Amino acid sequence: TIKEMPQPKTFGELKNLPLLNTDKPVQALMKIADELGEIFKFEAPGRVTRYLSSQRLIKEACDESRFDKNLSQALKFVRDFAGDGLFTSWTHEKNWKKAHNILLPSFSQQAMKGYHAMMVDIAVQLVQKWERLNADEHIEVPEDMTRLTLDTIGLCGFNYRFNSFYRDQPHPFITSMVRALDEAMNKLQRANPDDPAYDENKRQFQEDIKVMNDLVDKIIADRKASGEQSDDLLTHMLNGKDPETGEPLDDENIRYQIITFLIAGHETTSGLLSFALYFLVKNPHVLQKAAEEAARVLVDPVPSYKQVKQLKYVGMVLNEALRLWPTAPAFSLYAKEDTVLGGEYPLEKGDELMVLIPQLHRDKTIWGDDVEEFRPERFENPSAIPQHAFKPFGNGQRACIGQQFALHEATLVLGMMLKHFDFEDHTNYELDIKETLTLKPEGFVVKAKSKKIPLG
Ligand SMILES: CC(C)C1=CC2=CC[C@@H]3[C@](C)(CCC[C@@]3(C)C(=O)N[C@@H](Cc3c[nH]c4ccccc34)C(=O)O)[C@H]2CC1
Repeated sequence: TIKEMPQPKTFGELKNLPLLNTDKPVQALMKIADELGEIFKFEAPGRVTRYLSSQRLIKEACDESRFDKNLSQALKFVRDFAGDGLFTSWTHEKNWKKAHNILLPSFSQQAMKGYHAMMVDIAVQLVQKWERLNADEHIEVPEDMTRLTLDTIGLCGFNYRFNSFYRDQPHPFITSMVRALDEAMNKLQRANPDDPAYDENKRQFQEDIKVMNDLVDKIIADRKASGEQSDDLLTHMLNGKDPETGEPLDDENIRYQIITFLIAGHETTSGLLSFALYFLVKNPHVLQKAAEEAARVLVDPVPSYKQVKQLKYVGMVLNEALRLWPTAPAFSLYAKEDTVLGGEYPLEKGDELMVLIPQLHRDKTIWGDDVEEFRPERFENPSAIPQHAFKPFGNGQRACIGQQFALHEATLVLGMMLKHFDFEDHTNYELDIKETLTLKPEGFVVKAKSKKIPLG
């Protein structure tokens, strides 16, 4: 039967729009999903979307013959500085497929062998920072994980050192990037954006864009000027030719790719490490098991690529953190033709869906009753997981190109953290999830006690 879709509470002419007038929209949408179930309609003046939460329906939304990636309003606002890089381009734009074909070999599991040593450089700085803490100082976890992740993508991506472990104030590029991202997010719940009240925002936006463009174009120019070949994405993009068109990326697009990778390598990836460490300190038996793996595998002063691959349980820890709090929590699709979703909901060509990943990852039909428990063991036998049940990296040809990079970095860093330190949840931290572009455990702090194992 053709079933009428649930809808959350309305506000007259504003429809559902005020429900997202909140600093925690994803968590609000999760509560609505708990009340309304696997799908609900969300209307606002001039737009309708449908939010999906069940594996049953998301497995169909993940059919690329029926649905393609949509640019959400969030992605549209980011496109003002991320342009037609991979993240903010439509599948049908020529620059999408070109960049996809050129960049895929730079992001493969195999290509991680090449980035491994630069990743180690940044992880060693993190370990050394923590070794150098005085007794009863503490660690600001998201803050340090972001220093690591941002620096790792800068170094591996374009041989640039943000030197984040040398600073309290972020590098000028970062300042502008974070403020552009914040601005892009603010625009989502901003009525009358054309109001002259927001004159100053617009001017600040344009300054931040200029900062970002100037530094990246200059890095681009300098590399071409020097002609040096490096272990980095910038080299692969200057050299690469798309097999299909035979064309290279132009300098403007390369800039957008760089800005894109820096956005991703910032709080999106550091979020994974932060949530992983949160769950470990709140689950001491899991921490112990992971620590025993790190001690057994990481037998050398500095981890090898092969050793990181051996950290199976650490990999499961990361997957279980991705299950509960995926740091890129939603993505958008549109129907390529008229179609019926789940045998019950007719859609017209162009109709949009949002996949609410955290809610997908709580589907009791897939995971069982214990959905709120942190149990990395759920990931021991990945073949048993039904199709499209676990989607922290999105879907299909438009899935995260950075997934292997993010997981290698995370596994290496968490491995080393677990080898070098015992951790204390010294404040009995109460989880508070701050929502920006991404999700993070705000104010999460720990004490680390060195196990006194050398890096030399
Ligand atoms: C850039 C990438 C990393 C992101 C992707 C996102 C996708 C869905 C977003 C997001 C989680 C931010 C919170 C709003 C939400 C859930 C959304 O549904 N937004 C819809 C619905 C919506 C909210 N406000 C709007 C204003 C106009 C039009 C649509 C909307 C949208 O963006 O389209 C957001 C985080 C940032």
